[PDB]
Amino acid sequence: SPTELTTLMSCSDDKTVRLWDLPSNDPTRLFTGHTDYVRCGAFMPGSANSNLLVSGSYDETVRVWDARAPGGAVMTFKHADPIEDVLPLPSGTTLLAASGNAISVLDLVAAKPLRLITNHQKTVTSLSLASQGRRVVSGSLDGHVKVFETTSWNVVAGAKYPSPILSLSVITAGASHDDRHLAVGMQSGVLSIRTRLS
Amino acid sequence: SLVSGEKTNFNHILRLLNTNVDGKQKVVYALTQIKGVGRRYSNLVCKKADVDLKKRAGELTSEELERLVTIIQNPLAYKI
Amino acid sequence: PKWSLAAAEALCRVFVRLLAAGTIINWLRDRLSDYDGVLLSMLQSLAVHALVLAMAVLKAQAQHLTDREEAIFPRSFFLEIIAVVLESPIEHLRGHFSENFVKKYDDIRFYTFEAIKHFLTEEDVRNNVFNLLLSIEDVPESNDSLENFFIERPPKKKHPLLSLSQHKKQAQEAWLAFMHLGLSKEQRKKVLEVMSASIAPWFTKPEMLMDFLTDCYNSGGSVSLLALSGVFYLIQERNLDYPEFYTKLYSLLDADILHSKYRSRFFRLLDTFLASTHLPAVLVASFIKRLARLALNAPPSAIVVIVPWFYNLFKKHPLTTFMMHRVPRTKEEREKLEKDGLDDPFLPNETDPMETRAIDSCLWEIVQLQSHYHPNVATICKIISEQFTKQAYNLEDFLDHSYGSLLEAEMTKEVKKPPVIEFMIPKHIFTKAAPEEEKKDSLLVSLWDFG
Amino acid sequence: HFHQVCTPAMLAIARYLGQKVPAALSDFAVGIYLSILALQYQDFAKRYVPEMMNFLLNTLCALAPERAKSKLGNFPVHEPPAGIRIKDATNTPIRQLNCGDCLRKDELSPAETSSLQIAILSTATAILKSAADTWHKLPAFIESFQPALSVAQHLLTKPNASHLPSSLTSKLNDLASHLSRLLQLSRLSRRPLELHHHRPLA
Amino acid sequence: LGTVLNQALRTDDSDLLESCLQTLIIQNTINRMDSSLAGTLLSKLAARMHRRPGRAFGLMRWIQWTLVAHGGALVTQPDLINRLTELSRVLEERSRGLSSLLALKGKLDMLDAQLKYRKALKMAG
Repeated sequence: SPTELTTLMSCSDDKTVRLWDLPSNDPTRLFTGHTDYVRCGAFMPGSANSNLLVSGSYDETVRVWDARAPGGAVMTFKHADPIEDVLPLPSGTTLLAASGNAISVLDLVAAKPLRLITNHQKTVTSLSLASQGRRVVSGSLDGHVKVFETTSWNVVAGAKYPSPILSLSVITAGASHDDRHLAVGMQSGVLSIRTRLS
Repeated sequence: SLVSGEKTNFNHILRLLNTNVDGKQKVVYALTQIKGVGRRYSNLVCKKADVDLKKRAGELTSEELERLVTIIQNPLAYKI
Repeated sequence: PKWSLAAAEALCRVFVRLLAAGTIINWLRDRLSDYDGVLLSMLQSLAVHALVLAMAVLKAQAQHLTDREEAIFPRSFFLEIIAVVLESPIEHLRGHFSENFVKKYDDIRFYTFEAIKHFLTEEDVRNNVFNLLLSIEDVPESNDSLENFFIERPPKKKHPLLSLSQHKKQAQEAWLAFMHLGLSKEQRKKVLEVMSASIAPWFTKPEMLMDFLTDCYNSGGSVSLLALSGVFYLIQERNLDYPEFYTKLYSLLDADILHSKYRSRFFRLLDTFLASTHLPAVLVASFIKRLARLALNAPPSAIVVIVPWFYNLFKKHPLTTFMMHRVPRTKEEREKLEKDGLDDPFLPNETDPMETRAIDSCLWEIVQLQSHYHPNVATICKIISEQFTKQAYNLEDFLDHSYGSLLEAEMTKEVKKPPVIEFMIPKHIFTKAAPEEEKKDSLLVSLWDFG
Repeated sequence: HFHQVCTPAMLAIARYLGQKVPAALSDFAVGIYLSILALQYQDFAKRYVPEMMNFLLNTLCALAPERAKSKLGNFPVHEPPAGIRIKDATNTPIRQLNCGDCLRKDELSPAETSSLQIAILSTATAILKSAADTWHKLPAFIESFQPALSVAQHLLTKPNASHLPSSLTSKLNDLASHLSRLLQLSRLSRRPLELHHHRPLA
Repeated sequence: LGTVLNQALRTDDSDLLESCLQTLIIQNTINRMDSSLAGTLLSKLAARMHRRPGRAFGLMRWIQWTLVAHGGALVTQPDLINRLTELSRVLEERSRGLSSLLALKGKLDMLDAQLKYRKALKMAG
């Protein structure tokens, strides 16, 4: 959890996501509702969104739960593809679900999808936030990273790697969070770190 | 929706010279399981065959597995 | 004309001696241009030895028909040799050319490829060139793997005879000239068989093969079953993609695929297509349920391929193992299920495998295939029934089985351990009624009139 | 279970029965003969012959009054090349097969082909009757005999019943009602699989 | 090369686009190209022709066959005429300078004619 130090979440292979606390030997809460493999999930950052969880599954569903009522999902969005990646935006309002050959920005304030953005050929694997919470870098099985703006969501820049990439993150330096270097982990078994120093 | 699982089948029992049971442990802790092979002996075998101590058993190719089964037959042909 | 062959082997020795040694010189340079037609006519006789003469005269002409140190050997005369070799209806002439020189040397390979490109730019002859283009199976791995030349291993260090990209370039160009002329049906069904091991690794860029493969793969039939290996090689090497790959595989495995001959190559490809880690349980269950309802009409040499592959998939993906052990959790479901029987919720002839409801179905098809007539098929359909002890079943022990193997299985045993027979044999094996014995007739006899 | 002589004969019937797209009516006759022979092999040892199943449905569609249009089983449907299909001859009655129909005759009269084809269809209806009665067990009954009901209903259509006599219509409607009763029986008798109910070791 | 060109113009690749541009084949490629990527191809050809002047023949051949094949396919688009506008701009810049360049071509053709005449004399002498 981004705020508490002992709370963590788990999306397992069967149907479950569940909340654990580090001192206890039991999962504190259990959330079911998915029908296939659930394989990507995150907490929701925000002052108002203290305990909400998003996870997308391989059943082409993104579900966001309140942790106060362990019934079903609070909101559910059905896609067309097996949903590979999920990240919320740092304002806590919108959310990017990466499913197949397209990512999708969805609102959580009024439960309505904004926009489907298709700019990859093969299936997008991993999303990451960038420079100051302003630019989303997405990496696909096409060998492509592509960085989009967050206001209009246009393809601002991109690059191509010699292998289909599986994980991608730009990571930050320290105070004020200037991004140090971008690392891509590829199917070939290589971590390519590209460093920028200012 | 197609990532190569050409390496993900490794935690299975491998067969070798005498023992029919040799699973994944490491590369030098798997050599101790063969009878007559020691804990100080198993490190000498790995430094000749250019296999790394970091890898496991089962992370080796069909060529690299048999290179340790020739050199376990004749310890005199490779210098000692 | 054996004495003319003897005169030819003498005159070739004289020519290589005078070249390796060396108004007066114009007849000395007339000699070889007069001997060219002599060897051209001798290549249509035995021309097997005349080809050795024709490939020694090129070595001499390279070595000393110039003032430079560089051996420049005539592509035009080699092109005329190629034009008579690929036209002559002898098989052993082209056989000797392919085995003794082209599979052996590299200068002959490169200049043969560019001569073939010219000769094809300018139908029996088409079959001859195709049988020569299929002959070079091996592809060199690196620039230091060439390392044996017939004439003038170059000291240039950047020569097109020393760069592997130019050898591959002229191989690709010859193959593109042939495929621009256009190939016949059995030629295409040979190309798509031997593509991903021998054709596509000759290309610098296989991206025109991408359009050819996706056309002949979106067509349909058995040619897509052949083209799947090429499409997999071009997703593998240089990641061009197919749009909806798994729904195309789900539409590909269908009614009459299990009876084909290329199903061994197909299942060896499907074993890699369904070993991927990013497969949902619905998809990997759909590919089991359709290959079970298709195994209901499959050969006994196909069920032995299918069911250990089912076992490996059931070991990898445990959420699909509810197609073998499904318990009605609620007693209300028990009462409903005993009141009216359970209809199979699997939806056959559905387009997408993620929306086929193969999950919530069961493998009644396999538990019915347990009562197969063959004993080996009956005991291999029991690996789903018994226990999951072995960690994985390899498929190379179970593939390439056919009726020849299944029928030599009853041959390679003992002659006879002493078998049993059937006691109380009825005397009316063919009699139509037999009403005074009370034993009902053979249905063979009830439906066949013997008279 | 296993014999040294008996089941290789079953495999010989199998190799002739699963392969061999039929090229004439002689192949049809020999296939019907090996189908009833393999039924007699699999009587009171109630096993399953998938190649007998797909071959019989192949004959039943390949005698082809109109055409096999779409959705006729998961069995390999093949082509009748030389006009090997029934014509509009509804006045040649049913007959029983003889063994001389294991001989090829390119010079055969059409009035000699029609009685043979109606005979092959009638005896194949009888083989489906016997196979259903001996295989009303074996819980892929529905998934194996839904093509039988569907091809029988396909032969009971208006562009298909003109070329058939009333006797073939009677046989195929007996097939339809019998298979509908057996299919309702197997639907009410189908229970979900619980294979792995294992005794834990002590 | 149609599906490869479709992939390159649809995911904004450079390697696939350049390896299919460096190469009959061109006519089949543009005829099997999708209709919606034609303006993307026009812009990505105008960019390479501006950035590099030595590739003008092949790139004008590609633009020529694209405008032949997908003419009304660009008119059914019509709010995207700005790609044709940038193309007109690039070709106007390419055709800048022609009268003075013709004058200089004549001024050099006289020198080349005299040099070839003196070579024709020197070979016979």
